[PDB]
Amino acid sequence: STPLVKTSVNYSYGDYPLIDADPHFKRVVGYMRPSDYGVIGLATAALPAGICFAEWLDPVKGKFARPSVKFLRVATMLGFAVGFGAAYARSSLRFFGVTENAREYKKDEAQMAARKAAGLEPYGTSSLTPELQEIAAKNSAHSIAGLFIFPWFNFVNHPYHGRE
Amino acid sequence: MIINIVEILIFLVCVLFSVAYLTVAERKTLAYMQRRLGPNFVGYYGLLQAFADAVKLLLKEIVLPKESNYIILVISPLITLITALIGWVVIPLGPGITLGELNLGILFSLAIGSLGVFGSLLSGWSSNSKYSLLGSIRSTAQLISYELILTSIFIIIIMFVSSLNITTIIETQRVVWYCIPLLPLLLIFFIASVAETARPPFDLTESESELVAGYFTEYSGSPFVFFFLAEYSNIILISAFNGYLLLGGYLSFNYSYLFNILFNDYSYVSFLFEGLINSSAYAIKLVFLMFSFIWVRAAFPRFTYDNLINFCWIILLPLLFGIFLIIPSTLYIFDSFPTL
Amino acid sequence: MMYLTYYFIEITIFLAILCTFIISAKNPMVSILYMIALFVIAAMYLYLIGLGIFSLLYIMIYIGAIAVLFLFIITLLDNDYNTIITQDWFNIENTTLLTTIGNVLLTNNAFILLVLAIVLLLGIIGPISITMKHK
Amino acid sequence: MFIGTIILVLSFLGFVFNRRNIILAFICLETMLLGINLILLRNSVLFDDISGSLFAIVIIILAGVESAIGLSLLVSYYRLRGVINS
Amino acid sequence: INANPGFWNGPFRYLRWSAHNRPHLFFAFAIGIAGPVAALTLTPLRRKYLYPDHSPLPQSYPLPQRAREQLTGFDD
Amino acid sequence: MNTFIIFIILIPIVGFALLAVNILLAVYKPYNEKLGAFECGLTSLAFNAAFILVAILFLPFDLEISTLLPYVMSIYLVSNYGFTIVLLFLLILIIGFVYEINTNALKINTDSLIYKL
Amino acid sequence: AIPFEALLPYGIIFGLLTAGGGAMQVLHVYRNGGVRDRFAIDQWDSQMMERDLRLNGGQGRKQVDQATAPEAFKHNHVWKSERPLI
Amino acid sequence: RPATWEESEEGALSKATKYFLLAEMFRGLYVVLEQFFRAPYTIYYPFEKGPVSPRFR
Amino acid sequence: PREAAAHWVPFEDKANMPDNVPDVVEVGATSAPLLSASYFIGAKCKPYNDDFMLCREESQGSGAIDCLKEGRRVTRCAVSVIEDINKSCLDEFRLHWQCLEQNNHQLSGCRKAEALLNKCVFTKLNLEKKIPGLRPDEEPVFLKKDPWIKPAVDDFKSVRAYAEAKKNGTL
Repeated sequence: STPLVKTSVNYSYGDYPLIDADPHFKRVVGYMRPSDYGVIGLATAALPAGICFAEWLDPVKGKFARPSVKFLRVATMLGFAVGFGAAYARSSLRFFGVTENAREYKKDEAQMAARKAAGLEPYGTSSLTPELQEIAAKNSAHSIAGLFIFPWFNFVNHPYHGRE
Repeated sequence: MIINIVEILIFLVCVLFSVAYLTVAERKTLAYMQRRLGPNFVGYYGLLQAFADAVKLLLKEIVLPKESNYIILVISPLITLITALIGWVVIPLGPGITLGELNLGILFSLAIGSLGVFGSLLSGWSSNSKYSLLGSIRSTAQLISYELILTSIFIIIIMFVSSLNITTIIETQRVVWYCIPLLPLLLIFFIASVAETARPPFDLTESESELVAGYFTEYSGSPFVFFFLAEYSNIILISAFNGYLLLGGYLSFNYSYLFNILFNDYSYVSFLFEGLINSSAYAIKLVFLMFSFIWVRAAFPRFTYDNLINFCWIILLPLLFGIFLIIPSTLYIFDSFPTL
Repeated sequence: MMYLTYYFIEITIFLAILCTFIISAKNPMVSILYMIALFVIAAMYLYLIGLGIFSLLYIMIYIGAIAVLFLFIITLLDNDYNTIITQDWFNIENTTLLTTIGNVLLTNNAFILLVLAIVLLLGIIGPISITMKHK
Repeated sequence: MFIGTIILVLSFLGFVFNRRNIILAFICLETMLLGINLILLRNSVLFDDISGSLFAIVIIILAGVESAIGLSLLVSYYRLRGVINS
Repeated sequence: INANPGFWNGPFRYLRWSAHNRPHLFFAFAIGIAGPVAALTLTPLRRKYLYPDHSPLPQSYPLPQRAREQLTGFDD
Repeated sequence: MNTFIIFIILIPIVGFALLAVNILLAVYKPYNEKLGAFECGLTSLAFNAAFILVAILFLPFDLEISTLLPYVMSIYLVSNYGFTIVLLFLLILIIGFVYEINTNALKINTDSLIYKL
Repeated sequence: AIPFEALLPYGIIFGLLTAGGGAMQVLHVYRNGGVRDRFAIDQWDSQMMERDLRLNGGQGRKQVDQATAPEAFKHNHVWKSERPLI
Repeated sequence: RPATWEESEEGALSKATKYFLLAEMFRGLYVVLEQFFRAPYTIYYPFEKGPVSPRFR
Repeated sequence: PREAAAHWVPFEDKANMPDNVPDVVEVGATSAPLLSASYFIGAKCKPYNDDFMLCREESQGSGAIDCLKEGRRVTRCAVSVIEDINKSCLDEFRLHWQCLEQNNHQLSGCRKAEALLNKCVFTKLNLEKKIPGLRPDEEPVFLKKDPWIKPAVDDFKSVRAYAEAKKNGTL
């Protein structure tokens, strides 16, 4: 888990301290707040509510009819996807130090200290070679910026997290 | 230079005569499956039958129909024969024992195979007999569709070896033949090699009952010889592809103990004996495959065009993509990605 | 003998000029056959410059698929110095052009690969969308 | 650089001054892509660099899909008219 | 006679219908999906119990990460 | 001049030699009735979309299959990373294959009798 | 019974391929000078074989295991003069 | 009335085994192969002759 | 560096070393003996090889002309170990490298001769063959018994010598 390339240390993406430049998927989902789950629930409700209200405004075939169950099931599925994307983005933004991150900062400090006590790597051990770890890092770093276009995540236990 | 010449003549003579005698073997085997005898009169036990047909066809007039592009009609069989024979340059009969020892041997096989649809695609345009045109379009469709299956099985096998040298692929099979872990893949390669060769049951391309004769309706004399020769040479060559991809090529058994008993040092006798063992193993595998082509011809009725297209694109291709997913998954699970 | 391999590059160039017979062909077929000849000349030149694997890929794809489609459809429709070649031993692996292409395409440029997947997805959806009449 | 350049320019002139047929047009497109790629690959070799060959592979694939889509467009165009008089 | 019962109406009945009436598609999908799920679910079990992953092979000369220690021996 | 190139050169020479033997030895007597095209013995064009479609869809699928050659030649070097990437690539292509299946792309009197009494 | 006349052509093919491969083994060994062939050889192997040619006097694949190289090894080094890839 | 799929005695897995492994096709191939080891019917004209009766014309 | 392309001629330079450069002996073994002796060369000359490579790195581009001295050191160490093998274990060394010549240079095809050569070199030169980077759980393949992968023909002379050594008790 020794870095092959030099990274910035505690760089400020925003007004708040940096927790992790490229957080692991498990951390980003693990640090999610109840508000983020509220966001997921709101998207999941909103998308089929959206289709129903759209049918109310301008019926597809002149006469109002409630959208079929196939479309509503679709609606729930895609709405959950949008909600999860939004919530993941919120949590990652907390990690970069762009939104308020006091709770997440403390939880990270505690978790890292415990891991160090256990003798483990701060960011885990990877089944990849270091070159593939640098390549995975350069592929996943700040990939949340393209949330609108494509989904990309960090699934690799690499050491380039931008901390000390 | 001299040694190169002698090797090429030996190999070329063996291949040409093996193709010539495959026709006789087909007639005789079908005959005995039909309770009859087949050729046993032209030459002792009918062993000169193929040369009799050859000589006759070389003495036959060439007819060039009025609306035909005569150049294309004469050259299309010629190119299909050339590619069918060029395909043999990479087939090994022992470790490194081949005319062309290419590190891109597999890629060469696939490319020269992909050059095999041009005879069908061109003859229909050259003949201008309408029966030939229908046969030509339907054949081009069928052949490309099943070439996909063949290429996909090639890829699945290279997933285990990570090499495009044919000898290496064969050598990796001393541990086990690849037809043991991938028996279903071997069945599909046979069903697809039958179709790619245009043999019964999948003979829709030149089926006498739906279309008189086929794309060759207008081919007399040496052009007919060329289509005939290319067809049987391709049968043997695709049986060869099957052999080294899945049946372990020239590997039969571990004869180290036996050689240590027989010999006490390296000698031309022992090198020859080893060469004969490897070549015999590979040739017996080829013989079983050719027999299976003839067997399937004897046993089944033809498909229709719709039927075979449906087969390839709805039953076979989904299974092959599923295997594309499941082979690297098993390699990953057990940490056995093969090295270069 | 030595002048043969020396001028081999210049011969492929000349045959390519000559084959580009494609424009002047009376019959479009004939034009497509001459296109195939041009592709074989291209494969010859590729081997000469050291890229034989590309010669084989070109034979596989452009002749094996693209020329086949062309024919299918039209049957249906009405610097004098010399370079020093030096050896060194720093390469212990058997890494060739294909392996390196796989390496970079699947790791350094996985994104290009997935976008190519979308492009091939387009190459499937589009033809169905415009050549088939639903219902 | 030489064979590729000449294929490109001759295919371009064939395309532009085509007054014979549309198939000639398709073929000039394909052969232009060929010449581009040959120039690219020679440069790749001279630099001992893999980026050139990577882009060559991508061109190959995109020319494949472009040919597929173009022939589909031509077929859809033919379906209405029955004949290509160019 | 037999007809598609709709996946969304009943999952297991639709799966049974598919396995009886479209075996090619059903088993193509089964074989395809068994791969990645088995990867994700079973690879850690293999690592934990059967055997760990192998040690990486060298790709280039392993350069020492240290300074030259001069040297004495096999000289002029 | 190794065996490879000599064999490659030799094959077309053999083809041309057989052709020349046929031309030299066989008689050649064309006449109008013989030159006619054979259609069951006596003198004498719309197609379906699936004909077009098999050919056209061959090219993308061929490209998909041949795009895995770099992968299988570099499987070990790309490790569990490239593995995942090629799974995603394959699944994306499988989606297009599903579209093809469900649209039935390559595939080519039940009224009752009612009397007004 | 087993129809031997049906097996005669198979036997002919089998003997032909077997003899052809055996003769090819002997010719390859004779060309190699009494050792088996080298297959699947990478750049490293080609360079090692060239160095071997420099060491054993141009006698093909002959091997020498003397610790110290003859004098001519220092002067028979070869670089390759490659024509401009135009 | 013809039976539906749900009222079938055989499990889907057995039917799929027969479907994918071509059971009856292998039975046909075996029947064909059995003929290969039987005495053929041919006679060697003009050295042998088929049956002829007094009434022949 | 890439291999040569369409037309190339090999050319030989007839000049001598510049006389300021100290002369050095060159290794005379060919590919099979070198591959046979590689593990012992590494075991003995590791510090000198490492120093040579570190010099080449630190020179940052002028490696050829700044790293001649410890290059001479490397070649001298290699020649020394090869001479020791030629003096102490010649017959087994020949067994091993002729076996390699017969088996396309695959060490998997010469385990029997390699066992004899390894024992001889360990006893008479105090060099051990070892594969770096394996954990204690992983087993060196050349020490493995009953391998999946075996040669086509076990070499005759090597088999005879191995059985003889098994009788004598040396192996």
